[PDB]
Amino acid sequence: FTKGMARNIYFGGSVFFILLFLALTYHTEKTLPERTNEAAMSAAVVRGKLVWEQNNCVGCHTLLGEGAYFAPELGNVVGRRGGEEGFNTFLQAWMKIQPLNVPGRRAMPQFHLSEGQVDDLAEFLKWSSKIDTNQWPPNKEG
Amino acid sequence: FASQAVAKPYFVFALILFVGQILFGLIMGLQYVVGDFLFPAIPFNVARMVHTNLLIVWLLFGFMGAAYYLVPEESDCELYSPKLAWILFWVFAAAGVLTILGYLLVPYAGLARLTGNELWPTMGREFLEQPTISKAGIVIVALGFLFNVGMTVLRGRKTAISMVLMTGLIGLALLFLFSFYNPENLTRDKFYWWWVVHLWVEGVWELIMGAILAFVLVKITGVDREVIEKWLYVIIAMALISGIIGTGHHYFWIGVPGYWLWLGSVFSALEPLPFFAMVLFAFNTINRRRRDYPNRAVALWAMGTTVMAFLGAGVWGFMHTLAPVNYYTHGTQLTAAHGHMAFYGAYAMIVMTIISYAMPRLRGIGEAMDNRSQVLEMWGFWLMTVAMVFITLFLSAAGVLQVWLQRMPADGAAMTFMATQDQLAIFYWLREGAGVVFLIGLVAYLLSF
Amino acid sequence: EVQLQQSGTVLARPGASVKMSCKASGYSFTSYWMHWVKQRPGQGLEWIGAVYPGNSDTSYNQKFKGKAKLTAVTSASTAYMELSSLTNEDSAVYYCSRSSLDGYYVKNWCFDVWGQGTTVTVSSAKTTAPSVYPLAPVCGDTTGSSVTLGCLVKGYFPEPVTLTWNSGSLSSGVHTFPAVLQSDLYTLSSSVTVTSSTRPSQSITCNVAHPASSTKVDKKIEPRG
Amino acid sequence: DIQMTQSPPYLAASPGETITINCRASKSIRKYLAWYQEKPGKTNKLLIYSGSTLQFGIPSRFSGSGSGTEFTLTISSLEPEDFAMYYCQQHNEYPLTFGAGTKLELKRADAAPTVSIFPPSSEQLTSGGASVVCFLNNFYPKDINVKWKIDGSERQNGVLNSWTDQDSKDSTYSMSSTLTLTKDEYERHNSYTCEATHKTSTSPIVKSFNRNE
Ligand code: HEC
Ligand code: HEM
Ligand code: HEM
Ligand SMILES: CCCCCCCCCCS[C@@H]1O[C@H](CO)[C@@H](O[C@H]2O[C@H](CO)[C@@H](O)[C@H](O)[C@H]2O)[C@H](O)[C@H]1O
Ligand SMILES: CCCCCCCCCCS[C@@H]1O[C@H](CO)[C@@H](O[C@H]2O[C@H](CO)[C@@H](O)[C@H](O)[C@H]2O)[C@H](O)[C@H]1O
Ligand SMILES: [Ca+2]
Ligand SMILES: [Fe+3]
Repeated sequence: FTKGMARNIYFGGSVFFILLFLALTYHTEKTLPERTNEAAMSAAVVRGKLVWEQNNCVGCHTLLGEGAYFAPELGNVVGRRGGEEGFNTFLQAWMKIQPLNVPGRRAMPQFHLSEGQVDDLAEFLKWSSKIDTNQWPPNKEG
Repeated sequence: FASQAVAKPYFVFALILFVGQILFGLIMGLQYVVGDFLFPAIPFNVARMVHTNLLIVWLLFGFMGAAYYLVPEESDCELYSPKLAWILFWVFAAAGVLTILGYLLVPYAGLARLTGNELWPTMGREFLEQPTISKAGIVIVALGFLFNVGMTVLRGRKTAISMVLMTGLIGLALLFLFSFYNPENLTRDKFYWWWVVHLWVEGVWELIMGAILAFVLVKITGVDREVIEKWLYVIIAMALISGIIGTGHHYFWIGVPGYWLWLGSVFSALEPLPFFAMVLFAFNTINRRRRDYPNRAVALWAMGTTVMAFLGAGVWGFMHTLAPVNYYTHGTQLTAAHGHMAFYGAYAMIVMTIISYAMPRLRGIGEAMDNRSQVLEMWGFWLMTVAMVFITLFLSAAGVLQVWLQRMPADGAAMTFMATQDQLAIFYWLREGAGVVFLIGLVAYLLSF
Repeated sequence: EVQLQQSGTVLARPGASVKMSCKASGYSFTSYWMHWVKQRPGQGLEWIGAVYPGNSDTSYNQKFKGKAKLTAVTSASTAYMELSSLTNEDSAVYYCSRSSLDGYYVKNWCFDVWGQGTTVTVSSAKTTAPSVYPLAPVCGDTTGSSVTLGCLVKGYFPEPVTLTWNSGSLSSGVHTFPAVLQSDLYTLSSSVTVTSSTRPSQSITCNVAHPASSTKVDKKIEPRG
Repeated sequence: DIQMTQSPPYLAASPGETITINCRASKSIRKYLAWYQEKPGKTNKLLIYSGSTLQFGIPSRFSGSGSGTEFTLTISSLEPEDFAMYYCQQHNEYPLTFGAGTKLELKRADAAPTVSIFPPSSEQLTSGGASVVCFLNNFYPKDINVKWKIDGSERQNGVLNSWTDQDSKDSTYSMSSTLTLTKDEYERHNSYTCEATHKTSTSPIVKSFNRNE
C-alpha cells in the first residue's frame, strides 16, 4: 500500500462522487415544482421571503427546522394560530403588539412593518407550511 | 525563511476575535434564561450573528495564518509577497470589524437598505448575514490570498501537504460563491445553502485541517514525510467519499425527494471514519516519534484536536445523522450541542495547534516557550476542552428533554415551544456556568504568551 | 378552538367538602397555568389560585390557603378544585381560566379563555317542593285597558324553579323575578300583563316546575269573589 | 395586595356614542392591567392587556391606556353588543386582583312604573300565611323606592324585594315587593297600600285595597 495508491483513490473517489452528486442534484431539481407547489409561489410569497430575510427572523426562529433555537418553529405556525382562514389577521396583530414586555420572557422585536409587508410575510409562511417535507415536523408544536 | 513572519498578525487577530466570540456567546446564554437581558438594545439575533460571524472570520484568519506560515516552508522559498499579505490582512480586518459594527449599530433591515441589498439580496441567511458588499469584499481578499500563497507553491517545491492545503483553500473560496446565489424558492435556497456550510466543514475544510495536522506532525515527530502524506490522502479520501453524498443528511426535511433519506443516512453513517483515522494518525505518528520536541504543548494540542473532532463531529454527528432519529431531533438543542463540539474540536483546536507550534519561532524565541508558559498553555487547553465537553453534555441533556416533551407526544399531549424552554432552564444555567469556565480557559491560554 | 368545560352545580352542608372539575380542550394542557376565580353575587372577582399542569406546581392566594386544593390530571386535560370545610360564605360561582401565555414563569398574567362557572350552594336546608299561589287582581276593582296577573312561588329548595304562563305560549309581557332567600328557603314571583279583552274570558294558567323535587303544578288564575 | 377601584359603577349611554371608564390601583402596577367583558350566558372575554394591547380578534373601537396607578378603557362608537359588565385586573404581582366592575347600560326614554297590588290568595290564607304582592313593572331609570302602608302606617318588616335586569328588548326595569304577614296579623287590619316613588313624578304612585272589598 503506497502514497500513489492512496492519492488515486482520493482522485477517483472524489470525481465519481462529485458526478454522482450532480446527477442527483439535477434530478431533485426537476421534482421541485411539484414538491414545493411552485404554482402557488406568488409575488406575495416571494416578497414575504424578502421580509423574512430583511429582518433576520432566522436569527431567532427555525424554518423547516433550520435557523436559531431561541424562538418557535414558524414552518407550521399557521396551524397553531387560526389556520388558512384567519392567519393573516393574526399575524397583523402579532407584529404590532411586540414586544410583549413580560418580565424575564424571551422578547421579540418591533419591526415597524407596513401591512403590505406583513401580508406578504403571512403568504410566505402559509406557503412554506405546504411544502412536501416528508411529513416534518412530528406534530403541531414544531 | 523570513516571509513566514506575516503569519503573526493573522494569528494574533484570530485570538482577539476569539475573545469577542466568547463574550457574545455568554450574552446569548444569559438571554436564554433572562429573556429580556439587553433588550431592545441588543436583541438575541444581533448577538447571535456577532457570535457566529466572529467564529467563522477568526477561523478564516487562523487558516490564512496557518497557510502563510507553512507554505513557504513547504515550497522551499520566500512567500511570493510579504507586502500583499500585509495589505490583505488590513483589508480583511477592516471589513470584518466594519460588518460586525454594522450588525450592532443599525437594525438589520436598515443595514439591508443602507447596503443596497434590494439589488442583490443575499442577506439574512444563517451564517450569511453579512451585506453583499462584505461578501464581495471577502471574495477579493480570498483572490488576493490565493494568488499570494498559490504563486509561492508554483515557483517552488510541490509537496502533497501544500497541494492538499491549496485544494481545500481553493474549494473553500469557490463554494463561498454560492452565498451570492439566493433562489426565490425556499427549498432551493436551503438546498444550495448547504453547499457552503456542509461542503465546507465536512469537505473542503477537512482538507485544510488534515494538511495542517500533517505538517505539524511532520515537524514535531520526525517521522518520514512519505508515510504521513500517504495517510493524509487516505483521510481526505474518506472525508469526500463519505461527505459529498453525505450532504444528504441535511436534505431530509427541506422539501427534496425521499431518496435523500437513504442517501443521507447511509453515506453519513461513514463520515466519522476520517476523524477516527485522524486519531490513529496523530496518536501513532506521535508514539512512533523518532525524536523529542521541546514544546510538549503542541503534541497535546494535536492529540486533543483529533479526539475532540472525533467526539464532536464523529460521535455526536452520527448520533443524529440517521433519518429516523433526525426526524425527532432536527433543529433542537442537540443540534446546538453537536455544533459546538464539532466546530471547537476540529477547527478551533487545529488553529490553536498550529499557533502552539508557530508562535515561539515567529516571536524569535525558539522552538518552545519557557517551562512556566508551557504549563499555562496546558491549563488553558484542559479548561477550554473540559468546559466544552460540559457545554455539550448540558445542551445534550436539554435536547433530550426538549425531544421528549415537545417532539415525541401527539397533538394535545406535546408541550409548546416556550413551555418546553422553561423546563430546560437548569440545563441552560449550567451551560452558562460552563461557558464561564471556558472564558477562564481562553484567558489562561492567552496569558501564556 | 380553546374550550373549558366546567362541572355542574353542587350542593353541600356546612363543614362538608366539594370537588369540581374543569375539562380543557383545543390546546396543550400541560403548557399553561390554570387559574381559579371566585364570584359571590354583587361581590367582585377574587383569584383563588392556579395549578401548572406541566409540573403539578400550585400557587394559592393567602386568603384561600386553608380552603382550596388544586390538582390536575394530565391524561384527561382536567383540572380540579376541592373546597373544604364549607361555610355560607363559600356559596358562589367558581370559574377556571387559562393564562393567555404559555410557560411556567408567567404565573401572574391575564387569561384568555374562561369556563362558564360552577355554582356551589352551601346550605342546611332540605329538598322541599314549592307552594304556588295564583294572584288575581284586586276584587271588583276592574278598570284599565290591560290587566296584570301574578303567581307566587314560595318556600322551595334548592334552585331552580322554572315558571311559564299557559305552558309557554303566553310569553310576551311576562316578568319573572330572581328568587330570594326567606330563611333557608326560596321565593319568587312572576307577573303577566295582557289586554282586558283577553281575560277572564280566556284562561290563564301559572305553570311551575321544580326538577329537584320532581313537581309540576298548574294554577289557573280565577277572578276573586 | 393591590386593591382596585373601578368607576363609575354604572354608566348609561346610547349607540354611536363614546364612553370611557376608569380603573385605579392602590399602588403602582406598572403597565399591567387587563379588561374583561362579562355578558349573561357567555364566558368572560379578554379585551385589552398590558394597558393598551388589544387582544386578538377584538374590534379596534376598544382601546385603553394608563400606567402606574390610573388606567382607562374607551369604546369609541358604542354598539348594541357592548352593553355589558366590564372588569379590570392587575397582572403585575401575586396575588392577582380585580376591580368590582362597571356596568354599561342602555339609555332609553324615562318611563313610570305600572303598579299592581295583589291580596293574599285564599289558598295561602287557609294555610295560615299572608303575602301581599306588589309589582312595579317596565320603568326607567332603575332608581325606585317602594313603601308599604298598613291602615295609613308605614310598615318596614317582612318586606322582600327583587329586581329584574335591564330588559334586553325594551330596556326597562321591573321589581316585585312582597310583604309577608301571618294570617292573624293580616286579619287585624283593613287597608293595604303599596307606594312607588320614581323620578318620573314628584308624587308617589299609590295602589291599595281594603281587606273586605
Ligand atoms: C429574537 C430577537 C426574535 C426575532 C428576530 C423574531 N422573533 Fe418571532 N418570536 C420571538 C420570541 C421570543 C417569540 C415567543 C413569543 C412569546 O412570548 O410567546 C416569538 C414568536 C413569534 C411568533 C409566534 C410563534 C408561536 O408559536 O406562537 C411568530 C409568528 C413570530 N415570532 C414571527 C416572527 C417573524 C415573522 C420574525 C421576523 C420578522 C420574527 N418573529 C423575528 C423572538 C424573535
Ligand atoms: C462561552 C461559550 C459559548 C456560549 C455560552 C455559546 C452560546 C451559543 C448560543 C446561545 C448559540 C445560539 C443557539 C440558538 O440559535 O439558540 C450559539 C450558536 C453557535 N455557536 Fe456558540 N457559544 C459559546 C462558545 C462557542 C465556541 C467556542 C464555539 C466554537 C465551536 C461556538 C460555536 C457556535 C456555533 C457553530 C453556533 C450555531 C449553531 C447552530 O445553528 O446549530 N460557540 N452559541
Ligand atoms: C467537523 C465537522 C463538522 C462541523 C463543524 C459540524 C457542525 C454542525 C453545525 C454548526 C450544525 C448546525 C448547522 C445549522 O443547521 O445551523 C450541524 C448540523 C448537523 N451535523 Fe454536523 N458538523 C460536522 C460534522 C458532522 C459529521 C461528521 C456528521 C455525521 C456523522 C454531522 C451530522 C450533522 C447532522 C445530521 C446535522 C443536522 C442536525 C439537525 O437536523 O438539526 N456533522 N453540524
Ligand atoms: C439506517 C437508517 C436509514 C433509514 C433511512 C430511511 C428513512 C425513511 C423512513 C421515514 S423517515 C420519517 O419518520 C417518521 C417516523 O419516524 C414518519 O412519520 C410517520 O410517523 C409519525 C409518528 O411520530 C407521524 O407524525 C407521521 O405523520 C408519519 O408519517 C415520517 O413520515 C417519515 O418521513
Ligand atoms: C441521542 C438521541 C436523542 C433522543 C431522540 C431519539 C427519539 C427517536 C425515537 C422515537 S420512537 C417513536 O416515538 C413516537 C412518540 O412516542 C411514536 O409515535 C407514535 O405514537 C404517537 C403518540 O405518542 C402518534 O403520533 C402516532 O400514533 C405514532 O406515530 C412511535 O410509536 C415511536 O416509534
Ligand atoms: Ca442553525
Ligand atoms: Fe453535514
